Amino acid sequence: PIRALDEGDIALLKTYGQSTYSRQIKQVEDDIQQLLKKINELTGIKESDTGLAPPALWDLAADKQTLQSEQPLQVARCTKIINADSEDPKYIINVKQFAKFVVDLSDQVAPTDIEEGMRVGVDRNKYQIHIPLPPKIDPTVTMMQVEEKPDVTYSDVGGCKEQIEKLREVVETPLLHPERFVNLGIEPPKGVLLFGPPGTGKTLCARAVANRTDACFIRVIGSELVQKYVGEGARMVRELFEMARTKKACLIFFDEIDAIGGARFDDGAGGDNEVQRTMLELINQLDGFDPRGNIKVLMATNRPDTLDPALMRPGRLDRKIEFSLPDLEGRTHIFKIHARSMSVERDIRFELLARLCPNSTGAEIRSVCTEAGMFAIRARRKIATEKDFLEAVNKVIKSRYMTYN
Amino acid sequence: TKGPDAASKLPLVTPHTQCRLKLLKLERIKDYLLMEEEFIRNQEQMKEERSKVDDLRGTPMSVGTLEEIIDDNHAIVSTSVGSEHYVSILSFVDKDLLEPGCSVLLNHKVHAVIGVLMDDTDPLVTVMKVEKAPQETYADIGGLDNQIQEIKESVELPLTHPEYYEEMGIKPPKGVILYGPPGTGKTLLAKAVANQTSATFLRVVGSELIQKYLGDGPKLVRELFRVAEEHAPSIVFIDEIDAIGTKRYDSNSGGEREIQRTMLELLNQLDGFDSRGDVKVIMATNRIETLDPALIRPGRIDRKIEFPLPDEKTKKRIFQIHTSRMTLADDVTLDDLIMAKDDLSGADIKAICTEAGLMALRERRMKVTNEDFKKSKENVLYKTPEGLYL
Amino acid sequence: LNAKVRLLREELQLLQEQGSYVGEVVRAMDKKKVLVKVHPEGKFVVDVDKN
Amino acid sequence: LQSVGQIVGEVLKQLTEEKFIVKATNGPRYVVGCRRQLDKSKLKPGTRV
Amino acid sequence: GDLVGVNKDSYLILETLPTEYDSRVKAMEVDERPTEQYSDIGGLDKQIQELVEAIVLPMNHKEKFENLGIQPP
Ligand SMILES: Nc1ncnc2c1ncn2[C@@H]1O[C@H](COP(=O)(O)OP(=O)(O)OP(=O)(O)O)[C@@H](O)[C@H]1O
Ligand SMILES: Nc1ncnc2c1ncn2[C@@H]1O[C@H](COP(=O)(O)OP(=O)(O)OP(=O)(O)O)[C@@H](O)[C@H]1O
Ligand SMILES: [Mg+2]
Ligand SMILES: [Mg+2]
Repeated sequence: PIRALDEGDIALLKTYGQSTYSRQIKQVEDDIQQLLKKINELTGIKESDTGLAPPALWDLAADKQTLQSEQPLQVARCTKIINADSEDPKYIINVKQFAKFVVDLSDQVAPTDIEEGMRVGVDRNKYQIHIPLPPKIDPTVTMMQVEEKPDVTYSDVGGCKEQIEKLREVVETPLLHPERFVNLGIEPPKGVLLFGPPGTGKTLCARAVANRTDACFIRVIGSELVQKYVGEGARMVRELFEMARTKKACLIFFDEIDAIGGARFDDGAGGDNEVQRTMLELINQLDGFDPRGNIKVLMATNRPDTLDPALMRPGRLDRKIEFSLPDLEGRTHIFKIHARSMSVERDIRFELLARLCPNSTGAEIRSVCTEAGMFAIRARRKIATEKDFLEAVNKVIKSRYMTYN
Repeated sequence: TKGPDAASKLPLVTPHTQCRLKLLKLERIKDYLLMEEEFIRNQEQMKEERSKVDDLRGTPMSVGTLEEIIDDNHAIVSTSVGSEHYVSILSFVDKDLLEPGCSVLLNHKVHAVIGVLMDDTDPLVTVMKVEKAPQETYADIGGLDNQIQEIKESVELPLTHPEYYEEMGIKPPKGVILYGPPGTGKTLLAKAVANQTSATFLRVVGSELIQKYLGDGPKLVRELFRVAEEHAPSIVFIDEIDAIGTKRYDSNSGGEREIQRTMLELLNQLDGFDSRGDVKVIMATNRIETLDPALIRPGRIDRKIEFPLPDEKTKKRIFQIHTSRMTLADDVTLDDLIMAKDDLSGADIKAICTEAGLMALRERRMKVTNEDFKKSKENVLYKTPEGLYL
Repeated sequence: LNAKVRLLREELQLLQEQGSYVGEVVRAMDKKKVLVKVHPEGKFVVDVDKN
Repeated sequence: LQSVGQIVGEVLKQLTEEKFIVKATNGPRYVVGCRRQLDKSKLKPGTRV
Repeated sequence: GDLVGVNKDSYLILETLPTEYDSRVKAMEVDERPTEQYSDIGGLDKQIQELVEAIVLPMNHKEKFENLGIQPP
């Protein structure tokens, strides 16, 4: 009992209930769309900045720099000088990803400054050496290091006194005052694992460490250590620890190390043994058949129960520190720190607010202060009041206890 | 500091009805477009050293990863096949702009540094930009006044009036999570933000940052936030984030560990060691309870916005909005559908309107009616024992 | 017969002409230039022809 | 000094008497002819050539 | 299995090469011998004694092992 629209039904519904302007509107909209397409087509495509310098800094005749000094020397690592056979050196080279070769020098004005593994330059057709090069630096690991100190001090970390003291001891006192440790005959811990509920001042304490320390600080991107090409992650961690050893006093800061390696149980993880392998290399570097030098490690993690026991062992992570939820004094101090810069009344009870926010983290308290300011803004008021802070607490901490009176 | 990318969008013709005023407005848009087209045509119709410099530049220029720049005219580059060469740098290159890892350009044959190509953004992350702007303004969102206010305070006020916050030393929220049942405006309130924002909008779906190989998901997340930080202000909208971000349990498989690694990379980008620019994140979720606390943390997600099923007045707003463009008859009182205390999302209400229109068309009538709306309500909605309480 | 012979000769020429690579266009940067990645080796910026 | 080495490969498919599919180790797959005196039936799928 | 230099084009075995060791394999050896003690490991006297036997004794007193018919694992 439901007819189907015929030719006439459709030819009348498109022509009977109809505005006398509908056709013109439709045509004009289609024209606008087509014109937009055509305009985008004509002016489309910008000029992708290619890196050209401003004119008058260039130097033509560089076609001669391209025809002379032409040799686009490949880089090779002399892995064996074949004993030099006294005369007739007959060096060996290890052009990576390409081949091994037996070659000689060519116009090498210092045939003695060749060594083994010196990263020589080698021509394309005849593989004679032309010029040595300095050792590889691995730009990824090179930029892993922190250069600009973050603007966080040991005064914006409120509610963490014992943890700050332990971290300061382990990470700074062996660096700035070795006299006490050598006097007492105690080798201070070399390795700290900061663990606690998400958001308690772990990375904030790491930032404060980075700001205070006068020593190499290496923030390790947990994603940069995982790659394709099995063995690449292990190679990167090896080179990272090599550079750390090169530096006089180094402070590595593996953040969210739960990414790089938990338990080693593979079972169905046959495809995830590469991460376990790089974690094993990290373990070896942290403590193995070799002194580690003046390298101190920081390791931040919310969940230090998925981690490998071989990594959590107190020969690699020696001073495990827990960032617990701050007590009432800590919460009051965090409120004071975070509301120092806020435009607030002069009689707000931050002790009361710390009481109102139990089992709350420093990030939670920061959010409370921000929402108090936001409530003040949402009323055209310049000074956030105790009422606004209480509203912010109610909105952030919680979002009936009539049995607990 | 390349600058906002924005999203070009034409004006909006206020009268939705088919009348001469709408025709005049559309004709004005069209005539301006025609003048622009003819102006471009006339520019190109009325229109040496750099040409020869480009001729000297290689014809099929290759792209290689610079590594350990040396001297002032010689650097080591990579061929993107693992091999690396001790190449020279022509004077054409900028210099003082090459950095290790930068995807420099190399002459095809002689292999000399001749360009820098500082636009090596991956296609996977260039596609996820917003160049159009969906035509879903805030006037298409019935109700949700509090949710709209929250998101405006988070991603609009900090760009339109950046004096309120500096006037009290407060940093506005950098992260919002829109959580709620299946269909309540969670995606409309990102579409409206994209429509009304001057910032670079970046659509993403949590099921898209996951990649096949090892270490590629984290790399994609890092690249996404790198581009989102180069373009500023920018908003990154991760729809259905519970694709990646679910609770971080102790994995036994390898793919699960890689997915959690991607999630940790996202966490570090949201709130990590170093810093975060003016990139604001909006995640969307159906089931928030299953998300990891470290992700829902109120340093990465300052605001959490629930989108509950609409109440009566909001439902009336939805019906008004979705029947506005409909030739509603005078026999229809959109109150019987409102009052029924049944779970009705805005999506359900729109489906009800569409099905009522289809019922009218089936009955051969172009004007909907109350019986049509009743039938549509009955036939659209698909989905405690009696007397157990009371 | 002339048409048949010419067809065969032209087929011979066009088939003994060298092949061609296939690449994916990353971005049509600049006019007359196109950044294209050719599998499996690296990506070049090709100078597109006038056709 | 004038003895250019060969390339080791494996037979795969045994096409017509004069055609053999051979995969070169660490290399592509060709269709190749067989030397006249080499004699046949000693090149079965998997045979090294 | 032997390292021989070979002509690039004809691939003809030219003069042979004695031996090749990677830089990492050369570094893969103790330069500065560690030295603390045996007494510096407590508790596992049984394990240390067993390892000392099964490693050192075959190395130094090798002859007596085959004299008595012992296989030094
Ligand atoms: N004890 C504290 N004192 C002051 N501010 C704090 C404290 N704890 C947290 N905060 C605030 O919280 C944020 C710091 O969070 P942080 O990066 O330390 O978290 P986290 O514990 O490393 O968390 P996760 O690793 O789970 O992301 C900043 O807003 C900081 O102001
Ligand atoms: N408050 C609302 N006002 C207007 N339309 C609404 C509203 N809520 C939902 N809709 C309608 O719902 C449909 C799409 O809903 P939307 O994309 O916002 O849902 P969602 O919350 O993202 O859902 P999901 O969890 O399934 O992705 C559109 O028809 C939109 O008009
Ligand atoms: Mg952290
Ligand atoms: Mg959605």
